[PDB]
Amino acid sequence: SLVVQEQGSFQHILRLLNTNVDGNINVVYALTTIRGVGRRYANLVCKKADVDLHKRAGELTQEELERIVQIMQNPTHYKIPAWFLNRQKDVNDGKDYHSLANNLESKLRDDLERLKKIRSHRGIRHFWGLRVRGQHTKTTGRRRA
Amino acid sequence: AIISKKRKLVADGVFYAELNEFFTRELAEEGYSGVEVRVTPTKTEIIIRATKVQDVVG
Amino acid sequence: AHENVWYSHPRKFGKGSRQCRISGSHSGLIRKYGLNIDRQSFREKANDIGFYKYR
Amino acid sequence: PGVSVRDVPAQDFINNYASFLQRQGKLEVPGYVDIVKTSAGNELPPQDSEGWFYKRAASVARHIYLRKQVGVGKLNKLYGGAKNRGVRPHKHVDASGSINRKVLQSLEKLGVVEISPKGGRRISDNGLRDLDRIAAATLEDEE
Amino acid sequence: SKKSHKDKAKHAVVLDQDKFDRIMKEAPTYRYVSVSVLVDRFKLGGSLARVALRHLENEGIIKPVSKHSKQAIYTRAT
Amino acid sequence: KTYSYKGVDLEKLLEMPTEDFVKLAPARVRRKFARGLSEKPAGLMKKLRAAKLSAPENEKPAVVRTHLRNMIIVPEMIGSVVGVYNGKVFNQVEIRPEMVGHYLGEFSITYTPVRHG
Amino acid sequence: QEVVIHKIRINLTSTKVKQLENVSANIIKNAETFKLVKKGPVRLPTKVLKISTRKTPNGEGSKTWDTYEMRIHKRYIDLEAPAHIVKRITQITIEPGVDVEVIIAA
Amino acid sequence: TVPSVQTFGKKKSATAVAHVKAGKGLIKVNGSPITLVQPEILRFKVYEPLLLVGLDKFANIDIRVKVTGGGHVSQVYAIRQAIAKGLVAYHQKFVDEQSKNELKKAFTSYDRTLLIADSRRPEPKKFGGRGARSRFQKSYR
RNA sequence: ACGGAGCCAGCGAGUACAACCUUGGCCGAGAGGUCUGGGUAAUCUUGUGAAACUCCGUCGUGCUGGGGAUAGAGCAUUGUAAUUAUUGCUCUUCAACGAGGAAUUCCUAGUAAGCGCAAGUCAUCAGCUUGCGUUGAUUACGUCCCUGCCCUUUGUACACACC
Ligand SMILES: [Mg+2]
Ligand SMILES: [Mg+2]
Ligand SMILES: [Mg+2]
Ligand SMILES: [Mg+2]
Ligand SMILES: [Mg+2]
Ligand SMILES: [Mg+2]
Ligand SMILES: [Mg+2]
Ligand SMILES: [Mg+2]
Ligand SMILES: [Mg+2]
Ligand SMILES: [Mg+2]
Ligand SMILES: [Mg+2]
Ligand SMILES: [Mg+2]
Ligand SMILES: [Mg+2]
Ligand SMILES: [Mg+2]
Repeated sequence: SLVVQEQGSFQHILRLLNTNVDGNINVVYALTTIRGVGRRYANLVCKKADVDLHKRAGELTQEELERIVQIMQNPTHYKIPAWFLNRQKDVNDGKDYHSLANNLESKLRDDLERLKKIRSHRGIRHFWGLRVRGQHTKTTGRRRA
Repeated sequence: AIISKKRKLVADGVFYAELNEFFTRELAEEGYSGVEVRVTPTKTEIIIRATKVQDVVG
Repeated sequence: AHENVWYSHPRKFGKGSRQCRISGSHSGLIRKYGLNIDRQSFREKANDIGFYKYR
Repeated sequence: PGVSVRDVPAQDFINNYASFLQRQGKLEVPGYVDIVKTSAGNELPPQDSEGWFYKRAASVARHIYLRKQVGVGKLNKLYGGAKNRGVRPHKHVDASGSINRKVLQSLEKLGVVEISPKGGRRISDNGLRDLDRIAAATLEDEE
Repeated sequence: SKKSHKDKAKHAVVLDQDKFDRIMKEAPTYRYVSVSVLVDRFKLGGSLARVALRHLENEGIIKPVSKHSKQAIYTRAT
Repeated sequence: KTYSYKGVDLEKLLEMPTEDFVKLAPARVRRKFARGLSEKPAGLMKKLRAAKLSAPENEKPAVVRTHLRNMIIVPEMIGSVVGVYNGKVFNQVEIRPEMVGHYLGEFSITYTPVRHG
Repeated sequence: QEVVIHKIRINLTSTKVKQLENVSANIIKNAETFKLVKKGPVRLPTKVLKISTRKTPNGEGSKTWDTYEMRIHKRYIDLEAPAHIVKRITQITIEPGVDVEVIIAA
Repeated sequence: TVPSVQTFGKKKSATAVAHVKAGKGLIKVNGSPITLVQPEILRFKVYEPLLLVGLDKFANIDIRVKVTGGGHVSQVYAIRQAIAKGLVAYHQKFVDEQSKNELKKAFTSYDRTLLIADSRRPEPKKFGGRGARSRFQKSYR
């Protein structure tokens, strides 16, 4: 049922993928805190890592953290399907990457300025900071900042 | 033809309307008054009630 | 009016693919049971069609 | 002393038969399991990381036992509820067909089901007896 | 709006051996026992509230009255 | 990093057949080309190539300007200068190597930008 | 020689009812005065055919809507019957409105 | 043949057809023991007639109820009505008038719809609203 | 809320001078495609095995596993043509939001409310709409106080009639 928790071993604050996470959250939802990581993704990564689903973010060992991160950064070797990824294909090089937090903003931005340079309607609209997906704007949003 | 019964009945109704509006359009000068459509296995007879029968007959 | 350009565009489908058969209108058309007639044309001819107000 | 599957409570019977399949080494499990949502409706996997397949197979076999004959599409409609379509009002969306097809193929491989003449699947004699035994055992375990 | 709650953790996410002592001698003197009460005494976060309560059903410390989900209702061995 | 499309570098990109592009170029255009294209873009590309060869190799080729907007930017048309119709005027646009994949209508903003006050 | 039992099957149809009912009455009366074996005039769910329309042709006015309909009755019958008497029965006693169809069950 | 009668019970759409024979206390709805109706909380309701009269009243009787339609609470109430109606019909037909009399008295003395069908039935939705007697909303300005 | 498991409807509609409803067996994670079927219709889709709901688990007061907009990429589908994203599915991003001021709407029993389903539009598209059924109540069973209505009496310089 319950265990003595092994005082002196439960982590409190962890720094994974140069991002800080709190150890008291369940491992899956804790890993979701990292950008570019959703609940489904974190769950599949965690179960591929053999690390238990019902664990806490402060109770896993360091080698488990290393296993989890190497899984999360190189999915294709670990029978994570060619789909399921954050940026499948990567319209620059054709190899299915999965961007993580800081790389995620860097790449999303660089795509935004690629669209600005491409000077497409998508690009010009993103530059204008309006609704780019072709939605109605006659009565929507009306207020951001 | 191979047509659902409801669709066939609606077709028969719209055919009835066909003839009714036709006769109102044309036979009015001859005194058209009403139409009926009766069907035997052999022929589909159209019975045309009108005021001036002979002019419709011609 | 080139024979292959005049009235070139297909009409297999869509709004204009079918007509009222009473007025030739596109708007307010009924396609149920193959009536192919508009709202109000149906509204008065339905009694001769066989329709009657019941509820 | 007689008993039938209809004579046993459901939920406990399904979990018992699922556990019996679990302990037994039969019922080969397709590789692509443990990643699929079992339904387009689902957005998180089964909470049971492993063994949910066995429970699904138990439910499917019980269901075929209950009915005359059933195809994959009937299961697909049966399983799966409503999307949370973001802001969209919920409708029903059919579950995943791959899971049901693989479950049926595995059951056929075990032998509790056979392809009915009418089109679909139905329960064989030996499988029906197997479910009868599981029902009697679950009732005994209850009391 | 403003996070004016001024709320700390207000529970325990991972138990202590001293916390286990608390819960062990705590089943007596609390005649109504539910996961809600166990969280209410700041001692259990709630995720493990059910875990601990089910653990109390190891020696029959607290018998069930109704073992339905969405709750748990128990009373001490007397 | 100069430019690569899917590992096909810009230098390799410069002259690839459309059928080679088909295996790349995600599902939308893939379905398009798989489902035939039409007669007209054949003529469009023919005109583009004619303007490319006829120009004296030093200037950007003469404006090839048309109403066909649904056309899409394929590798062996980079460098051409197209006037994509807008509803008023053929908006002028050159074909950077990054233009590929997208539509011609994309650079023909069908409406002038809206401003208040 | 046409002695083979035909298992002839009739199916009626009518927008209205009384004509269909009296047609069925005539068919059964003819069969019984001809000493035939019949499966009775089975009653099928009269399929209601409904159309709801807007009364106004222009949409102006308070939203008011109406529901036109027919109610079609089919009521097939079937006989274990020879040919000539029965086929003659099929070709007689038809009034307008009611539509009759015959299948030989060959 | 075995004295046996068939009855029905309804709840707005739900129909329970019960066949009762001279048996050995066999109570199955949809071929399953009556203890297993899914509402689980409406469970006592499927027992509800029996406990009024005492199951000893039917020790030489067997009841099988096939039920269709409705939702769930409607289904359960239809099953209840089917059971009560079957008991009453069999006892009236083959046992005695007075027997049917105390059975009717006991049933009617508690939740009258236990023996009698409920006539409370939904009515069509008019236009202009989400429900049969509801209107959308008005602006006025 | 999320997982499993339970597994109940009722109105419809459906391919012809063309091409609908689609069972089932395949494959794919999915949308999907595939091959044979049945059905011109109480026969087949269909018992439309729908949702809310029911039971067992996980989560645990946290703008949190609430909320899912706004955002990148991919896979498909209808379409001659989807870019100004048709639609679906997959991953990721997770914003605004703390029961909502003055005001104001609808409603008295199978009622309101929740819950979907079928049909219109339809090639593809609903948040709409008609209808349908399911889970199913709190509170009246009264009064002219606000807003109007009936009729009677009365007064008027009103009659385009208290705008
Ligand atoms: Mg489900
Ligand atoms: Mg929701
Ligand atoms: Mg309502
Ligand atoms: Mg959520
Ligand atoms: Mg659930
Ligand atoms: Mg039904
Ligand atoms: Mg369902
Ligand atoms: Mg959240
Ligand atoms: Mg809701
Ligand atoms: Mg509209
Ligand atoms: Mg009143
Ligand atoms: Mg008001
Ligand atoms: Mg005056
Ligand atoms: Mg004034």
